[PDB]
Amino acid sequence: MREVISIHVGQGGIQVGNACWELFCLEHGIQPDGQMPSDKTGDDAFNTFFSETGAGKHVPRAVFLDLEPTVIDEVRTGTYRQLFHPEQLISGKEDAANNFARGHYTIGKEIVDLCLDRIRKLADNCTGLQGFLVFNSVGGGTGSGLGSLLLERLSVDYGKKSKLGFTIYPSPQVSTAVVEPYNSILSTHSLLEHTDVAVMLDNEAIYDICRRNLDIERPTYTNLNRLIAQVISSLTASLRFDGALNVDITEFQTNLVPYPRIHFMLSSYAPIISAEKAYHEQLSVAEITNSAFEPANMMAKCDPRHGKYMACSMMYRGDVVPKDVNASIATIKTKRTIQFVDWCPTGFKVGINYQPPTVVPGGDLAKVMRAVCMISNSTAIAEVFSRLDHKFDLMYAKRAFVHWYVGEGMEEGEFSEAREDLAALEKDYEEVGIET
Amino acid sequence: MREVISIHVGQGGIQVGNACWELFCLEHGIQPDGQMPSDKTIGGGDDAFNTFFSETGAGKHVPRAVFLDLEPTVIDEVRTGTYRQLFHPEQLISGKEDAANNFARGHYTIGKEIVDLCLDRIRKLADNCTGLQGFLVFNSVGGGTGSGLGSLLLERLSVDYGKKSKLGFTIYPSPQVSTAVVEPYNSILSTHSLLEHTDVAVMLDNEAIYDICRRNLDIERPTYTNLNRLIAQVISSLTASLRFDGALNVDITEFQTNLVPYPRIHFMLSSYAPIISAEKAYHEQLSVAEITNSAFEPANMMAKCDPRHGKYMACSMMYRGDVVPKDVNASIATIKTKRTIQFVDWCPTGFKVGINYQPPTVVPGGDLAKVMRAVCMISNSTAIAEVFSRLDHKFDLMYAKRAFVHWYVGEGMEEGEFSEAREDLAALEKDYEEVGIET
Amino acid sequence: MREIVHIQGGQCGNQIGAKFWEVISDEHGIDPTGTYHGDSDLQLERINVYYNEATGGRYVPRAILMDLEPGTMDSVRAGPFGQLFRPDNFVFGQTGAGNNWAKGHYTEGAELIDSVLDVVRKEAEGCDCLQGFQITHSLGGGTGSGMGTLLISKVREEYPDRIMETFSVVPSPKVSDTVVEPYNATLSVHQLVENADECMVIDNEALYDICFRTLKLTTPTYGDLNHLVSAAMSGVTCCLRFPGQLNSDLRKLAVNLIPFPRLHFFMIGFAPLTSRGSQQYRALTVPELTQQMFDAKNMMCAADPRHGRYLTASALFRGRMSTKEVDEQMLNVQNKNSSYFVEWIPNNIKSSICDIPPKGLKMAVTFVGNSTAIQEMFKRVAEQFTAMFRRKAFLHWYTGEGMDEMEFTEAESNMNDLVSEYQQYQDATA
Amino acid sequence: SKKTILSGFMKNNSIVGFKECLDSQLQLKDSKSEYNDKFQSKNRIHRDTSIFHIRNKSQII
Amino acid sequence: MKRVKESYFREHSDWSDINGCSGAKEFEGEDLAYDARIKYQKETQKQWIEQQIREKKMREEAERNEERAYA
Ligand SMILES: Nc1nc2c(ncn2[C@@H]2O[C@H](COP(=O)(O)OP(=O)(O)OP(=O)(O)O)[C@@H](O)[C@H]2O)c(=O)[nH]1
Ligand SMILES: Nc1nc2c(ncn2[C@@H]2O[C@H](COP(=O)(O)OP(=O)(O)OP(=O)(O)O)[C@@H](O)[C@H]2O)c(=O)[nH]1
Ligand SMILES: Nc1nc2c(ncn2[C@@H]2O[C@H](COP(=O)(O)OP(=O)(O)O)[C@@H](O)[C@H]2O)c(=O)[nH]1
Ligand SMILES: [Mg+2]
Ligand SMILES: [Mg+2]
Repeated sequence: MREVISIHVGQGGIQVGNACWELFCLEHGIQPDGQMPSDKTGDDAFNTFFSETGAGKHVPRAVFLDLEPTVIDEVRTGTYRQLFHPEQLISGKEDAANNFARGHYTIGKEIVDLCLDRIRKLADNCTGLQGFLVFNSVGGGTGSGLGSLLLERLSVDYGKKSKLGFTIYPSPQVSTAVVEPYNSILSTHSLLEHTDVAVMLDNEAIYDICRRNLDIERPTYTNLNRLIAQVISSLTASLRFDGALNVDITEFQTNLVPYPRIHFMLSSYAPIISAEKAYHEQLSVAEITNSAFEPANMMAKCDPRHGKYMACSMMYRGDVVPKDVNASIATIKTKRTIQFVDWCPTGFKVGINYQPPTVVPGGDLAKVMRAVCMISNSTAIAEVFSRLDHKFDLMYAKRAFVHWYVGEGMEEGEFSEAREDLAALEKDYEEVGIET
Repeated sequence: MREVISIHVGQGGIQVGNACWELFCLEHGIQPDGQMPSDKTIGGGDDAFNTFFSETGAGKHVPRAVFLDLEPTVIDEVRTGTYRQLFHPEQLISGKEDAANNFARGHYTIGKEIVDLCLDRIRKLADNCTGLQGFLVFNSVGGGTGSGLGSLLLERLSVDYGKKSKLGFTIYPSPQVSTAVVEPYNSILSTHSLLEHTDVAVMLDNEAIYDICRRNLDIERPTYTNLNRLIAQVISSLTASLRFDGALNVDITEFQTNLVPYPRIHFMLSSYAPIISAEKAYHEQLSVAEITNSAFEPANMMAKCDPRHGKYMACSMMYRGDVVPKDVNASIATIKTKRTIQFVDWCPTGFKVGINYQPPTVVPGGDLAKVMRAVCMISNSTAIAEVFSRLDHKFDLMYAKRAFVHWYVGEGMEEGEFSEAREDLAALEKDYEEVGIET
Repeated sequence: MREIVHIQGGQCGNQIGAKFWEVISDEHGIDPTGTYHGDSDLQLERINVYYNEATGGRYVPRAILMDLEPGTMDSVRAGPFGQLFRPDNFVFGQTGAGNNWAKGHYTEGAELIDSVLDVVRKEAEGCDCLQGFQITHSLGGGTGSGMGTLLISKVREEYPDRIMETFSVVPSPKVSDTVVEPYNATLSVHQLVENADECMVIDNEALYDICFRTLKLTTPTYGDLNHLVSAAMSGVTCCLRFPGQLNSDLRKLAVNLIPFPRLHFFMIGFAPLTSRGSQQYRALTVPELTQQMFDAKNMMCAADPRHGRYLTASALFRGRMSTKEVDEQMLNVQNKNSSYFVEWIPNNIKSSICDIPPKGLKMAVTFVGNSTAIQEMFKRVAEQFTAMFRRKAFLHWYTGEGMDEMEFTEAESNMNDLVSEYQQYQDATA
Repeated sequence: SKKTILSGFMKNNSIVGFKECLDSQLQLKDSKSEYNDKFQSKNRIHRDTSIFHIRNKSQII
Repeated sequence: MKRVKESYFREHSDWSDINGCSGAKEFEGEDLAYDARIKYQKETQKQWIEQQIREKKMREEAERNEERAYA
């Protein structure tokens, strides 16, 4: 009787939603047609993501938004065309073209109304709605603009309902565009006061992980989407599978965010080994939990060794045992290179689930009987904000590219308040990080 | 639940590692592919292999060793070797550029780009074990990369751990036999480094083992393979008691509890017996008395040193086979009766004996014969000052005209480090001098 | 006949109840269908203590199960012997607490309490002669720690003469599973001290320790922990259900165990426990039973009795035994350890005998001891609480629904006052 | 095929909660009435005085 | 949510199975199947290795073939 609604905006959002909905469908055994797996043969878990149509097939509780029609055309032409409802794949006519102002003030407002209508039409069906998940590439104009607009609109339409934002910030040195600092800063200014929980999904760290571990020297976006989908499944398995110690979506904002202004976390997943040597090591709980805390295994390009820890939430799925988990926690605490903040004596939240991780055909990971997903709030994440701040001021010193936003309905000053909000966030982080 | 961690650095280190690990493989019966043919063993329970290998749950056993190099030829050879399936795929760390026999290059320019990887792999290996006994390190001192990386790793491990025991099996250049032309410089620098960072050092120069294999094995064309086999046999005899049952077991902690009277003087020299070829093994008796007599001649020594020129501080003997404690004690009594060997006055008792029941194994394609008795020797004596004096003379001769120092100052290492190394080594010979004086 | 009703709440409380009802049902020989298949008279004369009779000759437990989420009861219904419980008794919320003591004690529990209060009032009124109520709950989880205490207050306001028990799972700082344990633990203890007639503490760290060292079994589990705790519950009330040499009711134990009204926190122990490999060696005798029972490591609390002085002790023996050895052994153990017994309360041990042993055993011992060694639990809990509270961490969740820092400060001060007063008698002398 | 077979004709003409009651409550024999419990007993000229006092606690109903 | 399994491998026991256990003499936490369990799962787990190995090599062939055609 518990449901979560998925929102996918931006090209990256669509390309990760496709991967995650392949995985959910494979987990629940649905065929691409949306029915039971043919006539070869109902635990009632699919209700967490799917809803029964009344006769046969299942319709997912997800919505796709875009302004450029392309990706919507390919998803409507592909093998899952019959799976999704024909009128939840919202497509626009002109893209914002990396312009945050275009997607926040000019053309997205004509589509946000249809989106809210569809969101209501999906929400009224649900009865025990846990909350919303949102996916958006932040370094894109239309993605950022629509993500913002939907966040503030939902915050007033629903109020206390929880929302989780899995955003992909640009890498420190590797980037595709040249104007993404502006829209990333504006989007952060938008989401800081509107998103309950935000998670880092930078691409550089995932590229490095794929290179070192999967031994894939020519990886593409599909592998990154598969890894992110694995993270999603490890996070949301607890609601739809039996476990010894269960954690709900509501059991995150009460355990991981010490103060309301501090709600940005970074993730890690383990084990991440190529099948060519995957099981030539025992993959015990101790070694997987050490690899999880390894600084080289961060999902975002940040080094936790430069700062302290406030919160760590870990979800184990598979063949873990509470005694082994506690024994590993003791070793992690005794280790000296990892230090916690003084006002947090115990900082670990632990969840246990029995459903083992899956392998997707054509995948790269090996299907293992044990896995762990870690999400931590630590002080070290100020460095990415600092470097983006320096990049932004380097641009804004000579007021370059500012006309492209001024001429799109938004006035001159909005950059100032975004910069001030970033400064205030840094103030808060480095004030919290100091010992009493 | 007792484990040791092995470090190999340098080309000589890798080549010694190959032999020692194939010897351990054959001793414990594991196959080169890593999958055990399975059996119920013959000594010290079925946990024996745990001393050197680690269980993956079932199947291949990962050796507890790490290989380091900067020139990828030897590492690629190992990776394409017969044990390609045995070693962990990414614990064999290899760089791109060699140090080219220059200590400065390996200690100040390209050492840091690989020391962090070595430390991380050491972390992952150390977290596996529970009762870590200690570390063993193998390196060539006359080579630039080996010397520099060994010094850096010892310095970093001394602060990473501290109290855990580290042993170092070093191979000095021979008094007249050498390959390079600048090896005295980096040898002096390496000893100046490792004097303050190594608990026990073992001298393993090459000319002496050449003489041994010439006189005993009747081989007129040996190669480094034979030398590595002898070194591996020495290591196995040293570490056998840790995993095989015996009347008097000796742990790694009972070496730095019986062999080093003071922290400064921790350089020892090791001998072995019996060392005989099969064809002439048909003659002798192979008794404990004669093998322990053979362990004492300087001609049998694997270090080019003469103990008759100085006093003995300490002695450690490791017997293995069917030795009898009463026979061992009788042998010690005869040795003490003998006059040509003199102990220092302040050490009335100077023998630490251990007994192990497992006889040594013979590798196919080897040169030694199958014997029912063997004894290993680790002695600390005052005669070791002569090698230090000889390297002092050679380094003085080469540095009198400041030759080759342009390079050593060119990679950022300062000019003066030679002087302090000279002072430290000079203090070392002086210390070894007043140690041996009678009250 | 002086019967008791059962109240259980939270996921932890439901899981303990699921095993305790199984143990009592098997001891009384009742199938999961509710039909008697026992062998002796004694299993049925006092069956009304725990079971109500329905038409068709079947028995139903008089327990009430509560939670703020339906999963836990919809799961226990699937367990063995899950058919016994009456569907009218189950009470559930559709939201859950999320480990928020404020949410489970002010907003959602306040509106949920009506139905469970109605059903408990009906159950209490139905039975002829009340004896008391017992509660099983965990202090680390928001729903249990809030709802159980609120219900304790409400039902104490209605039944002041009845006896009340709480089996409280106190969150240890070693095996820590959530980051908000100190807050709800302290706020639970503050309400518990005012209303609970008896409180009996169980620690998961102590359970793991005893299971690992005494049982020496490879893989423990929450099922094993519930097994131990269920045996502990059965031990205290065995003699209330079966005859014996000396009967001792819950009121009798309460009178003989608490010198002062504010000192009602106990540590307990069960004997004998032996490993599978060592079960064939030891000989079950009274000396063995008492020496294992007073062992420090056998205790189901991480507190070490030898760090403090016993205010008083009580032992309940099960099986056919003669009182001579019992009295002689208790005198001998009191004499040989004069340092650990406070001296102004002479003969500070109570003994009781029941002649019906647990099925499969001859002699068993359940021990309840009031000692001043428990102060270290509260000291460490308060230390963690003040360390995490000085910086006002994790606070707005509690303050966002009508709670203020004044209540937090009052709870901390009350807990510290309790600790100071409880250690005051440790150094008291005559 | 779990709830797809529903239709209006079958829905309304189906009693769900007031069909025959569950067993173990059927247990009264319809004809057996009062005046008939005892007045229809049989009656007999000489009664039987054998009365048993079992050493078991009487069940309470 | 639910807790239908006491531990992940073994389910709950039948009511017939729990005949005694009123006294704490049997716990079922003594397992008595630990070595057999490990040995059993590790073998099939190797099998997952080798199966993934065939998939890897097959896609490797399929990724040379097209460039072979392009030349
Ligand atoms: N991790 C990940 N990031 C992606 C992916 N595709 C695009 N991105 C990110 O998205 C950024 C640009 O935005 P897009 O997703 O291409 O398009 P958009 O978000 O709709 O915004 P517009 O380009 O203005 O239409 C790039 O800089 C990428 O970093 C993807 O498949 N995976
Ligand atoms: N006895 C013996 N000595 C060896 C062996 N291999 C290398 N050495 C010693 O190594 C010294 C030269 O260094 P190398 O091993 O060739 O290379 P390195 O130690 O890694 O240092 P670089 O030359 O800078 O690469 C020689 O003087 C040898 O004494 C071996 O197999 N047996
Ligand atoms: N003895 C016991 N303790 C448990 C069990 N389940 C959870 N716990 C402990 O209770 C704590 C969390 O309790 P929680 O689930 O929040 O209780 P709830 O809020 O009432 O549902 C954890 O630290 C566990 O150690 C159980 O089945 N038995
Ligand atoms: Mg785009
Ligand atoms: Mg080399």
